[PDB]
Amino acid sequence: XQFDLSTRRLRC
Amino acid sequence: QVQLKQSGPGLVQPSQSLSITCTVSGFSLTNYGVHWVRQSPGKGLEWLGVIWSGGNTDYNTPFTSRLSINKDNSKSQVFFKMNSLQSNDTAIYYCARALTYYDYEFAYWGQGTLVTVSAASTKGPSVFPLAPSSKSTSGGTAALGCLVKDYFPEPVTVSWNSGALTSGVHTFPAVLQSSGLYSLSSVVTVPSSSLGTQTYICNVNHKPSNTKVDKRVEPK
Amino acid sequence: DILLTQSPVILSVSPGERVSFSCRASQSIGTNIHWYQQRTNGSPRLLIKYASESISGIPSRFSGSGSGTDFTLSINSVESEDIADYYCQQNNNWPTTFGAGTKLELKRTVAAPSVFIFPPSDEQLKSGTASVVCLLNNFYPREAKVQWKVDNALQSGNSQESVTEQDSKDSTYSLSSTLTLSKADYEKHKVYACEVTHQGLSSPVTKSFNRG
Ligand SMILES: *[C@@H]1O[C@H](CO)[C@@H](O)[C@H](O)[C@H]1NC(C)=O
Repeated sequence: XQFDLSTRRLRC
Repeated sequence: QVQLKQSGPGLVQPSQSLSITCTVSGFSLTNYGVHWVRQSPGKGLEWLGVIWSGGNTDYNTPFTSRLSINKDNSKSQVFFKMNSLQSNDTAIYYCARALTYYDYEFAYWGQGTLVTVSAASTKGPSVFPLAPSSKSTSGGTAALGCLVKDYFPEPVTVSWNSGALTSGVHTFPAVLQSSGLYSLSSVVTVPSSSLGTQTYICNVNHKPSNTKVDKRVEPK
Repeated sequence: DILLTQSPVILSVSPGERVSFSCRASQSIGTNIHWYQQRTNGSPRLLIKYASESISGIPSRFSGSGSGTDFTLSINSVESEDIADYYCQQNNNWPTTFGAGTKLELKRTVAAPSVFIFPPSDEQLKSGTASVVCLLNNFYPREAKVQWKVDNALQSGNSQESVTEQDSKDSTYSLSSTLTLSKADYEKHKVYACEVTHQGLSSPVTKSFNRG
């Protein structure tokens, strides 16, 4: 998965 | 209580250096070591290093050559500095404290500092109102918001009525436009009957460019 | 370094149900593992230390177990507030390392979106750019279609979508679709329409306005 710097959440 | 407050987010040019200050309270730097952890889209959570209560430092091996951590015990501040930044160094940087003085279980964290490494320039956002109307009012519920457009880099904080209005608020994740600048909307749903008596203001703060804007949103 | 593998990547459950997170190590690390939670726009929050030891301020529904190379974080009854990512960390070997994380999604009943449309502000038009915003509020599930039509002409490529993370209270999503066009083009057209398709809608919902 890729970490999102904007939401501080994982984006799959 | 125990708190770790970090310095604000900002832009760093390629091959330049990054500086972050971690101010702590609720404990003494003479009693506890402070760790530094970063979180990037590519490598996720990554432990960088630590400055111990005695003054000794340990750096993760791939960072030993370009990392330095210092502190001022009296001022309760810890200083993070990393040289020769490159694009994949774009990440959120945290300072943290463990439960015991020697361990690595991080019970307390700073709020994080989003550091963006790019060659571009910092630009403040323009803020435009998303006015409530009939086209946005159904069943006694009206929707309104703010368009936060054309800024760089992330992040931007949006609040409503100086923090007094939180329920019904949706601040959408920013999207990158073809220009290379970010844009987002923040919306909130409210009773339409309050539109005549209540003032609705979105508080926009783009820290990297020191741009603070309060936008009043009215029906048209 | 010690490689930590978290499985699976995504995890979707329903409220009240029990859920388990897996963290496997490349070699034995005893019980030297810690667990963290990351809510939207938050920093990590220490949930469990040393495989099973509990943490002050952390709800009783969080527990952990395992030793050697196979570890498990559990939530016996999931709440909507539990929507987050979950990371494991080892510290048996230097340097301490983290797993890649597991995303916890919650299921809920279908909710049709409320659809609102916002014409561009006169303030924005003073700049030479027009943004038309279409809001899809509080819906489940995430999948939705937004179609833009300007004077009955299908728009394509000139709009951008953004979806919020799942709401920690009611487990819904909200979506924004922003059609962007020049001030010149915006003034050369009249009807701007946003058509929404969703599972909770028995019929597509169209929100529109006439410029002026
Ligand atoms: C970025 O690129 C460097 C080489 O310049 C590579 O060693 C490293 O793995 C990358 N960093 C991250 C955190 O993605």
